[PDB]
Amino acid sequence: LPESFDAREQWSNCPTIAQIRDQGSCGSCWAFGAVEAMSDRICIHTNGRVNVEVSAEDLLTCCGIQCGDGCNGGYPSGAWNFWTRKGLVSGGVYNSHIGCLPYTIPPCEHHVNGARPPCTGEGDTPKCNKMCEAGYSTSYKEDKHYGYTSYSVSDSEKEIMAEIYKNGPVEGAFTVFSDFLTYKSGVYKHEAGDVMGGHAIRILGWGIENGVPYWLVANSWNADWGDNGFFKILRGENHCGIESEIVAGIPRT
Amino acid sequence: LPESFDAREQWSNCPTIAQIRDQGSCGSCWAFGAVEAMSDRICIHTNGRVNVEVSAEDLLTCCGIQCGDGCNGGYPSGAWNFWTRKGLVSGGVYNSHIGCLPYTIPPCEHHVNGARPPCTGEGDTPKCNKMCEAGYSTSYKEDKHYGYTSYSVSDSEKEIMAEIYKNGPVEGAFTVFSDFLTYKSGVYKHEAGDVMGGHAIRILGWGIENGVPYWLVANSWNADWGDNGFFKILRGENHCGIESEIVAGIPRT
Repeated sequence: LPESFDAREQWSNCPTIAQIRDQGSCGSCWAFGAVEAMSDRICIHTNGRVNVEVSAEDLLTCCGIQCGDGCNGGYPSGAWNFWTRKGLVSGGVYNSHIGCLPYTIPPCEHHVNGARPPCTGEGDTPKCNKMCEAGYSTSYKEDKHYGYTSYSVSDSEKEIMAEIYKNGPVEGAFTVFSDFLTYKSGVYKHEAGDVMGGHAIRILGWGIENGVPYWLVANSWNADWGDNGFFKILRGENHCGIESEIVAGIPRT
Repeated sequence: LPESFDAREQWSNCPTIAQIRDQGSCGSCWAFGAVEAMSDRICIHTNGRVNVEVSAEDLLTCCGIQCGDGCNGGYPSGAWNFWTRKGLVSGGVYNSHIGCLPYTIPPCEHHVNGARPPCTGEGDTPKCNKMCEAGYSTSYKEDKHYGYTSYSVSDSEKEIMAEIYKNGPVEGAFTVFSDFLTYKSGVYKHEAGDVMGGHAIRILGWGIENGVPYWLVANSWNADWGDNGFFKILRGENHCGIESEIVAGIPRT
């Protein structure tokens, strides 16, 4: 395995890999890390042939109890199961009008200052509506993309790197302390700060910074939070549980 | 797989299986659900020839960063990793004077009106003394029991059932709402209450009670909580994430 590896470069023909979304005022990181990683892997596994943005909106709103409580939180491995059974329709970002169900919850500022309204944290979960927006070419049922398999990856550094390196970014989760909120650059090691619970992400690579090993991670807090929306978190120490809750899956291709 | 299965009935020569512990005023769920299931599995693996209580004190104090943060919470899969790498010693309950390092934190009342002192928030992780209790036959080192492998079990009802049936109890985890705390009997389905966090537990069976499928689970809040320290929780719909974070492991021979 390589000492450093970036999925964005390994499959540069696959643009979802490089994309930072914004979940909005809805705690649906669980839904975002999955559909981000599923998009990436539908592109990787058809070798470029198929490139969709999988709908964050379909997952979030139509999964139900097996996934969690929507905007209030949920479970990654419930998401990848849903994909495998009921599939996910396409849906681009808010107001993109791309795909069946683009996301209906607007961008907002996530522990940063900018032009977008502050995020407000409390946000209703949209009802499940099994219908593509007006204009879309196909019907909801037709637009479903399916998972062939889902699985957890064991807490093994070398096993996590081999899975990404072979098959694409993963969804993971980690415990979020308050000192993470203000990450700008470099490798995140939790030091000060209290605990704000566990949070799901997409892991898309690894590398070495000043000797400190790290994981290259996409947050779903828009591109103005952190390092253009990405963060590096310390690798090899189960640091804040980052090597504990890896889930992934192979598309029905 | 049978309609129902109890690890206690199946490996009745192994008494740790039926045993309930008390973690005291220390959020070390992660440690208990581990060392309970390893105890069972050492006993099951050896056909009962080896019957020890794996020390919750050793794992809690000596694991370090990879397991999380001691009495403030931690990660199950780091526990089982450490077990395969460093091993874990014998240690009975508080004042048991059984084994190398019994537990040094005393029993207390977890959300129930009994006679032990109420439990005193969370505590402070002890230091790691790599020395057994004065009076113990063997050295710390000579007292280590090693895991051969540790691994995550995927979010699959049938998979999780087959693992328990073939290898014995597993550690799991789930989100806790306020309405859990006053469980007495029957099958717990979350209907109301505030979140409190995900907490680690040991799963040791399943069955059906009045139409509803469940998991037989052991809490580490002593025997005056719940149904003799035990509870049942809805099975088959990833309820409070119960099927999402399953870890386990094989004892070294």
